[PDB]
Amino acid sequence: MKVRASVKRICDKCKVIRRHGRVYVICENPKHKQRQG
Amino acid sequence: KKVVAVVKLQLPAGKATPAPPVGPALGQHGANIMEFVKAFNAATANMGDAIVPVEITIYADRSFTFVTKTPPASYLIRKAAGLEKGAHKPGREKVGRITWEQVLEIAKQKMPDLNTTDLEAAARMIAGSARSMGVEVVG
Amino acid sequence: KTKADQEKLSQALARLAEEDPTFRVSTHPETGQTIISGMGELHLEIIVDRLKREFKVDANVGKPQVAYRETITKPVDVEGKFIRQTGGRGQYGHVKIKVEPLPRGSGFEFVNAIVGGVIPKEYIPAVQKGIEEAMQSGPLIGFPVVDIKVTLYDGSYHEVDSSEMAFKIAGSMAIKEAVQKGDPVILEPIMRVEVTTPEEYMGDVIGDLNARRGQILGMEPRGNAQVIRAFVPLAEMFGYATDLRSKTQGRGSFVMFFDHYQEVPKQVQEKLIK
Amino acid sequence: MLMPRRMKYRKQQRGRLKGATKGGDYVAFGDYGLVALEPAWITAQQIEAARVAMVRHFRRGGKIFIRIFPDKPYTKKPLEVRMGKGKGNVEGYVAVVKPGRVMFEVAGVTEEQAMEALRIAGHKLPIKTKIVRRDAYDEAQ
Amino acid sequence: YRLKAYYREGEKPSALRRAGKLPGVMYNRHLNRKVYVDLVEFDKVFRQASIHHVIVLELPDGQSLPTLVRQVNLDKRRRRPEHVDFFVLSDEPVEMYVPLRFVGTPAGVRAGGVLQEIHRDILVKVSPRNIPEFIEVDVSGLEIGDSLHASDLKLPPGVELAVSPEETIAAVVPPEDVEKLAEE
RNA sequence: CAAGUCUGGGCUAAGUGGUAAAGGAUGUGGCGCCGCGAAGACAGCCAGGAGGUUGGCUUAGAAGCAGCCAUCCUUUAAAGA
Repeated sequence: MKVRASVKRICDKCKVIRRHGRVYVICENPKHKQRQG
Repeated sequence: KKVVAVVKLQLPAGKATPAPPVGPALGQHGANIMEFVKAFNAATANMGDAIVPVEITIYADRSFTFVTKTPPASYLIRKAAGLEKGAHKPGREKVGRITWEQVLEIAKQKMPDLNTTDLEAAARMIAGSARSMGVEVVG
Repeated sequence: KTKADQEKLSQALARLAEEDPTFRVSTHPETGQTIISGMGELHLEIIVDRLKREFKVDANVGKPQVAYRETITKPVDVEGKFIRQTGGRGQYGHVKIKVEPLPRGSGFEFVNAIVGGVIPKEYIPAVQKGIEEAMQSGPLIGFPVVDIKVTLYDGSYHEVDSSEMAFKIAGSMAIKEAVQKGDPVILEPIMRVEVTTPEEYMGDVIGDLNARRGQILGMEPRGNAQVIRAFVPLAEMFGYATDLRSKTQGRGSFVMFFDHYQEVPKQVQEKLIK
Repeated sequence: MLMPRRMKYRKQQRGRLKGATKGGDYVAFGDYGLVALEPAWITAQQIEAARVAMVRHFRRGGKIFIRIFPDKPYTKKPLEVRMGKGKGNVEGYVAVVKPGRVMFEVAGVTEEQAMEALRIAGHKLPIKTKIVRRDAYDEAQ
Repeated sequence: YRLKAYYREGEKPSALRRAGKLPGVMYNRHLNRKVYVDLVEFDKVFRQASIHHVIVLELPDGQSLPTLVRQVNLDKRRRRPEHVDFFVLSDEPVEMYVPLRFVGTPAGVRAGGVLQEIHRDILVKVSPRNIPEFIEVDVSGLEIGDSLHASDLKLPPGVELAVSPEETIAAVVPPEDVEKLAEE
């Protein structure tokens, strides 16, 4: 679930980061590793 | 020369064969896999059925030990109402029932296991298991 | 490949069977294709070199087919008429039957439901060999339409026109259509298999088996290991060897037996329509 | 789909969407509703696509009330054809929806479910919407 | 209940909304004064109170009349009560809407369906003295099928319905079940 | 490029400004209602965190933790079927 236009919380362990003006969302499962775009 | 144990099996009544999980855990016990079907079913030759929990503990020389508890609370309540199965959907469907004394008779059967030392408290632990399996209390 | 190689192969095993009696060659007793009995991937594999080189034979390597079966769900009753009355040897045959699906593994049952005898005695045998017959190519793929009970409960005749043959067709018609009408169902083969595996590997072993169109049936230990039993579709059961020895690094073994036939998941109904 | 049964006119003029709603701007039936914020033309399909997933989400749920009813013939000339030659033929239908209009509302369900099915419905819809409850909808005769 | 209200001179009834307060007007067969009340406290009260229970309004003139919201107009595009109608109750019996209390689980309640509150507010009448409340309606013996209506209800020591009777008060209807298709 | 790098208060931190949509976001300021508060609260440490009981039904097996329901009791300082 990397690049995309709608990044959301795929499980509470997920966290909404925003480093460098880019909204990222990280969790324990590399699957959830998102990032907007 | 296998090692030690606080084995917490869960073996029923009667069916005493070395077959697992009485094998892999009790092969490092040296367990008299036949001194149970006799020491057990002698005291449970009374009941006949219902599982009997058991904690077989081994030691150094290759000896064992094992303390058994009572049959599931859910059991004695299944017969004191002509049941076998609960009621599938507790609450709505009453399939049978137990009076205020029949409750106070079973709680005798398991009073030295729970924690309370009464019956007004014991009985309740029975009476709670009544809606756990869909069987009201005759009151 | 082309029927040419089909021969080089015949010699291929006629000498390769003696030069290695750890295998067996079998021609599917119903449908040409020949199986290569091995004992491990490699086994059959290296033969595919010798058998393809030192024999120059060059053929195809897919997997077996499955002995499917036709039947229906709903029971039906249709007419069996035949009649061709134009001017002489009339050909007059007609009957009505009662078709009814039976437990997968019921077989073949007919019914002489004819009262007094509206359908003359001499012809019944013929109306069965007709019905019996038809049941060969299914209404769906062309397979042994079975597990059914048939009820001849009516039908007439003509004194002069009728024919032993005329009836065989009429009956072969009522059959050839009751199946079409009572909603067909593609039955298939289920196997019994028992994998001996150290409950070490077991964990996935069961998995794997579940993800194989199969449903578990038990596991009563054996040796130091543990057995698992269950049913499975031969289709999603092929080359299970190199899959059991995968989940088990070697410590695994299984058997397999046929048992019954049974309906396909519909999604697999229209799959087979080719 | 859904649509008129009869009709005096097979074809009808466009017109243009203004504010307001004229009516149907309140509950009156269910417990929870969905309402339009932006005006538009919703096709039968759009409606159905939602109504569906509406019920789909809540297997065994209550009753949904379609408070909207297309009746406006959707025109469109044939493709690769110039102007003139009369009007166009019907393609489908649509119900002219304006802001403040209660599109559907459900009745008899947990808040959890209702507040969610509608969240989805709104995705099927081409316009943004609000999800209302029932407070001051009392008396709207 | 209470509610702080004030007199309006009658100047820019829209200046008031912007202003922050909600333009009103109360009356009755005798007197009608144009008024206005703050939202917050009218939300927070009408939010509950509504049109079932009176609201005693207090004006800077000591009076503290008892009234019912006989009407609440809206802002349609965004619903925002834009003007109320306080009926100054009296002593004379007048009609109002009393709430219905469906007191008894029907059969649809284990079977299924959903109770349909086809008319949770009815129009009766009674002197403001007797300010009834939940008019209990009897249910139980009802299962997804027909229903009951008319005036089959406990009419209090002075309440005296002003509807028909006959109006289908409420009925239970069949739930939706995902897997269901009829087309074919 | 002719006339305020004018004055007071406020927002914006992308060069947004310097042109676009649904839909995403602990952006960032601002108004609000409504809770816990020193017989010790938020983050916080070490602690305990249990027994009836693997609840009942179902299943291959369901033991707090597929999924139906159901949610009583208990010994307590406290522990959810």
